Amino acid sequence: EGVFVSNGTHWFVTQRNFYEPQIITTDNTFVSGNCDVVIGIVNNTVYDPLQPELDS
Amino acid sequence: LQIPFPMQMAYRFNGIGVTQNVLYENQKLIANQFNSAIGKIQDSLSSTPS
Ligand SMILES: *[C@@H]1O[C@H](CO)[C@@H](O)[C@H](O)[C@H]1NC(C)=O
Ligand SMILES: *[C@@H]1O[C@H](CO)[C@@H](O)[C@H](O)[C@H]1NC(C)=O
Repeated sequence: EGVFVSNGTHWFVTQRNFYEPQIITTDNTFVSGNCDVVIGIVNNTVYDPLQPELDS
Repeated sequence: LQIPFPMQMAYRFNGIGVTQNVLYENQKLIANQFNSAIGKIQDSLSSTPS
């Protein structure tokens, strides 16, 4: 629920009616297929709030 | 507010329940169907006199 934006260097996700940038995490996006047919695909690292928590 | 047309179509699909992956994975098919429908509209209005 939102749209991928970019301020030139980093990529953020915000709603479609108000600029509220936030880190693209796993709970903000859903996985559907591989990136070989989507026209306009760009490489970007997604965050997962499970790897830093599993450090202990 | 400027916006790419594929993203506009993704929003339209979200407005009826369909997700964005259905459009982004079948964009060429939807574009071809839209072009064919727009082309058929002309001959449908031309041939039919009523
Ligand atoms: C884009 O935003 C990030 C985080 O707010 C910041 O670190 C970066 O410098 C910004 N880039 C530009 C070109 O302003
Ligand atoms: C970066 O994107 C290109 C397509 O623009 C893709 O071919 C490449 O595999 C991507 N890089 C990685 C590490 O996946």
